[PDB]
Amino acid sequence: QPLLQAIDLKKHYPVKKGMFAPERLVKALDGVSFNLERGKTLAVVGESGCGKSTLGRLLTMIEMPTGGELYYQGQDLLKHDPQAQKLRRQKIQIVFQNPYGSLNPRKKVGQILEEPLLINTSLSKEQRREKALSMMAKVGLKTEHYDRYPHMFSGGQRQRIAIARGLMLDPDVVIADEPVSALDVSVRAQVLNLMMDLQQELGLSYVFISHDLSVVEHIADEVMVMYLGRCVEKGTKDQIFNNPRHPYTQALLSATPRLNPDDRRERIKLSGELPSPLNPPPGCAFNARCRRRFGPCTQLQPQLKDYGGQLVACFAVDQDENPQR
Amino acid sequence: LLNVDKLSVHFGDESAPFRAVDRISYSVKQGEVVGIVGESGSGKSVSSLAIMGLIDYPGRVMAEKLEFNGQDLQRISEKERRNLVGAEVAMIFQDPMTSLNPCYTVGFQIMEAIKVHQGGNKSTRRQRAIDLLNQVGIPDPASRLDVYPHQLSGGMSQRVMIAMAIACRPKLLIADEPTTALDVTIQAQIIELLLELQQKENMALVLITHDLALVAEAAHKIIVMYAGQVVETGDAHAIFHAPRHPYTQALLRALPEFAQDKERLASLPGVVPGKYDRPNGCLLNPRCPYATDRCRAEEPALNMLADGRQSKCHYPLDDAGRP
Amino acid sequence: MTPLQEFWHYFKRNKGAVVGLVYVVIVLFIAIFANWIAPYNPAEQFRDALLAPPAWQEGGSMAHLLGTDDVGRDVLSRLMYGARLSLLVGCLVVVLSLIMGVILGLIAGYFGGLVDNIIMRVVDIMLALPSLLLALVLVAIFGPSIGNAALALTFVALPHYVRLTRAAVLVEVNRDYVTASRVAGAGAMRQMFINIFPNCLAPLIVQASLGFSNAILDMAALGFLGMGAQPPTPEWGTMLSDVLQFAQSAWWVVTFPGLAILLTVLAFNLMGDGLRDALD
Amino acid sequence: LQFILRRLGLVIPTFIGITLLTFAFVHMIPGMWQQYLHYIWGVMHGDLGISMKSRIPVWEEFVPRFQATLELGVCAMIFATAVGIPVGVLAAVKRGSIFDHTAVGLALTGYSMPIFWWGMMLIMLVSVHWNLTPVSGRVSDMVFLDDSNPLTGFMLIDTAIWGEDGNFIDAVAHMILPAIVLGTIPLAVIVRMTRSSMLEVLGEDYIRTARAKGLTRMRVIIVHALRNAMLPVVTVIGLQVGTLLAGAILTETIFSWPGLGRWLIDALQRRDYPVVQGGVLLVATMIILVNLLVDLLYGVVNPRIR
Ligand code: SF4
Ligand code: SF4
Repeated sequence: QPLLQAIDLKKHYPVKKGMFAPERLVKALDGVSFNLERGKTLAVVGESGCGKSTLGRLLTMIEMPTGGELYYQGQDLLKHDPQAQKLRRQKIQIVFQNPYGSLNPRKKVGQILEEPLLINTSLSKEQRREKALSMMAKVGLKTEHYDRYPHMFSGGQRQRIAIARGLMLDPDVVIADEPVSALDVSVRAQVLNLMMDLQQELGLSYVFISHDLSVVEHIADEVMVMYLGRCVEKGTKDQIFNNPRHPYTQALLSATPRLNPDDRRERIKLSGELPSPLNPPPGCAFNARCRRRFGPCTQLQPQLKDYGGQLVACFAVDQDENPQR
Repeated sequence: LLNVDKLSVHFGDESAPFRAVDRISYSVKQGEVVGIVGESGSGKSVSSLAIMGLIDYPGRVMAEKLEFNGQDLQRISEKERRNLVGAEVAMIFQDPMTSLNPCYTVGFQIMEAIKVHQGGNKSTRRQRAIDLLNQVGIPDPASRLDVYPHQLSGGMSQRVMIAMAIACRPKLLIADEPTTALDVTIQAQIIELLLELQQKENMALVLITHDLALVAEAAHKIIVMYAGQVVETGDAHAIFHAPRHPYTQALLRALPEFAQDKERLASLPGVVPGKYDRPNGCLLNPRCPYATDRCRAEEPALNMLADGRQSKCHYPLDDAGRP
Repeated sequence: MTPLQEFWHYFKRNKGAVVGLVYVVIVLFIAIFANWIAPYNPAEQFRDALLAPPAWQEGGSMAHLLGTDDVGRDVLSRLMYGARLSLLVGCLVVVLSLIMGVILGLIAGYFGGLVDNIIMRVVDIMLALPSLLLALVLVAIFGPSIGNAALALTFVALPHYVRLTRAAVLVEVNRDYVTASRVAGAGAMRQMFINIFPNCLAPLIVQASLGFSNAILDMAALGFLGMGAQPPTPEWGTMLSDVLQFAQSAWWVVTFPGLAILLTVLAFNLMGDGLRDALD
Repeated sequence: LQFILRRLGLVIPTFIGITLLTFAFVHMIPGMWQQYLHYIWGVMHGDLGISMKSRIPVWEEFVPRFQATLELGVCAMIFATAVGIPVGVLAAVKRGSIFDHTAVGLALTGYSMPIFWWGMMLIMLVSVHWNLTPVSGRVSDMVFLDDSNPLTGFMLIDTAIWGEDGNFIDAVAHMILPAIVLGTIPLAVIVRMTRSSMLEVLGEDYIRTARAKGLTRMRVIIVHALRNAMLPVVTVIGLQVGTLLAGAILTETIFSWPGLGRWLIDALQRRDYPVVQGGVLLVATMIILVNLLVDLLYGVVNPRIR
């Protein structure tokens, strides 16, 4: 049984142009699905507007979905029931993008780490203190930091406090919303190391939301590529990074810089900017930019299909596999 | 073209300055691409803002030599500095959204940049603006002139920035972290645009970035900065195959690219020195893996090596990565 | 430095703030100890020295240092008891309106929806008139007295703090840490008063000083127009209500009460300048 | 344009509310569903009531006094604006200078100044002791105008178009002190908001881009910075023209001016409730209309609103 499972998750925001016109749907996420396993990292990659930061908000119950199902260990996680409200907060936890805006400026670090225990658990004062000091030692902060305010810590130490806050309720899934993006090269390394260590020690699973494919390559076990709210390619780390088959992934990998001169085996160019979610293209979302455009691609929307373990949402790969078409 | 010697930029009280740039020295040849790289405290951008004259009174600029196109910048009449800035040197800034004035149409902002340095004819200037927006790859150059900055995407806004910089046929261009606010497939287009303009106009280009992989493609010469000082300089192929300084070695071993699957990354222990904790001797001395007694007693010179590179270390690293 | 220490440290940076603080302290001292320090009772009449000049003018005497009013009543005694009422009504108006304005503002800002709309609509009704005209209409309806003036000034001061508290809370509720505590399961009362409000403090501790400055000017305004305080009582605005014919004969009666208003309000606007400076 | 429909959608609820509140102040406090519609039916026909202190309809007493208040408020705002904005720009460009300090200091003084007392001191210094200016009224007791001409009721226009040579000079003479005392507060405020907004805008990245093009310092300030710093200044201006009625109630009684403020406070002291009931509705309507026009102008000057 999968640890965490999502079937057809979607979110449509209704938007109004003005009093004079109809409402329309911004389809920010449109039918993603996955099976996160125990002690594994799932990487969600894509450029800004692809829906990755909505998937983080759905899975952490910051916002409710408009369809599909989210299961933890065979139990439904989208019911309103108070017994599911306990399971939600205890098992699934969040690490945010911005270290400067995700710790409360006026609360001491001890306060910030104890607040989750005080709200959900029954622990005593002394107990809560004990557990906060133990978590700081595990994450790499000294005992003397307990009574500091967040405005007297470096950006790396702020993501350390934010990770320590997530771990308090002993989570199974930690969802990391661009966690290393604001940090500089030595601090990224440090943080990454810490994360790996915690994974190896506590048996967490990560949902890694990022656009730094360099990092992804290093961290990820399973990778999912998104474009305009749909999954376009899914597979193993090795698979995608060594043998990419969706035209968008080929364009995205070859657009990342690589320090070693041998890595960039071909250079591919898109020659146009991103479609607005407010006015989606008629057919495949990448039809405006695609190197391989072909008759079906304006008329219909591709669907994920198995092509040797890899999942690819592309009619041209389908034809490469299926010549009869 | 640009010749910098002993440039220093101090902020705050003269009893105890924040040495944001400290005795740096380098030069940019005509038609060269130079990368400046370093982590967040490094002072990389302050060195370029000081050439333009964008440093305000809390900061103080001093240099032994700051020659540009054979013209000294230290003692230049303001009029001449105006003449220079925007017509022989130009700059692209970090945030593409706030860098354009929100209250004027982009045609006004390009046609203004042309007016101060070239002819004033309204028709002529509109024609030059349509030519510039073709040259930076705007989809429909004629209709875009009547559009306000908040209607442009991040990528479109930075093309308009390059159109203002390139307007008067500049000779040096500085890109201060241009693409760091932008998506990967937009970054690849803006860097190819800068390198295409660089090759077509034969102009010099300075890239400021934290991303070592981006200058590894773009640059001919790379300068590395730590704590407001230059620490390694060399040709962009060799500087990342045999690093001559402990900081560039450490900064590379912290990159995922130089690591196997799921293996731990290296890092140096401790934070960058601020205004309060400047060590005596070498600034990397609290952090450096190879430190010895001399590194505390004496500041290392910017030594020049037999292969033509430069390293600010008493013991520059061998071809195998050891002192 | 600790946040308090850092606050004070920055505060000291401003000399004007310091001086203002000093003057505030002084007037407070005066107010508290009026009874003891005043040379005469503020109702008493020396009918032997009607409109006597200040002690340094050629006609004056050292008995009545700032001279006398029309009925032979002593200006320095009246000013010091007037400091008492001016700070008293200032404290009452600021404390009651800031308590209610914070609560109604937190409720309007955090819950959104119909509760936001209905609170902000009734605020925009009572800001349709200028504040002093609404205070005058209320004091006219319920009768002029010192207590009725203070309770009119709380009602017209209230909408400014509701509006600013809402503006602080809407800049707050879209921050990530308010969302993090909601993911952790914090209830509405905890989010407002234990997570949001400590950050909303800063914007509002400057409005306390603007509140004193406006409340003293509004008391002086009501008093000058013959509303609120009544003629026997020592209050700085009412002392100026019937004085204009003395502009030829007695400069002290017209100058000193207004000088004292000016000084005190200046001092509190100096607090606002300093506190705003010291919180960034 | 959707923005003016949006602003009217907030105006209508507030207008409704002030008609219900002003009905409640007429039905109660004398001397129900069916009666509100009736009262409104009176307001729209102009039957605002007959005053108690003399039996003249409230609308016939209002119009000549609204004119006498508008002229004084326009002079106070011209003075404020004219003097204010230049000072505030200058102060911010010269940050830390003697001038800078002076500006701020004075600004504070004015903003903290009891406006009624300041009128008495200006009367005492300028009019009583030094005898440079007249002590009271709109125009001198020896001036009258021939009622056969189509007089506007704006005395500073009427005496420019008609009457003896010297009458215009005398009209201004009476205007200067009321305008300077009334305009003090507005002046102070403006100066502070202009200096503040300018020091925010002179720190923005688009001013760094302006300097990086080689523009002259005066052109960076006037074309690039001031154009954006005026957006807050338009909003504050809209608040000032609301507070001019509270300023007028306090200054207008000292100078014995024939305006609206003296009429309202006399009615409040005398318990002439029909004048207060009519006056509150018209003053609230005026402040709503002026807020709506300043909001509409803010929409034209801020291109984020188009
Ligand atoms: S479905 Fe067609 S347009 Fe879309 S990626 Fe595949 S080939 Fe390109
Ligand atoms: S000089 Fe010494 S401390 Fe500095 S980098 Fe070299 S070995 Fe390290």
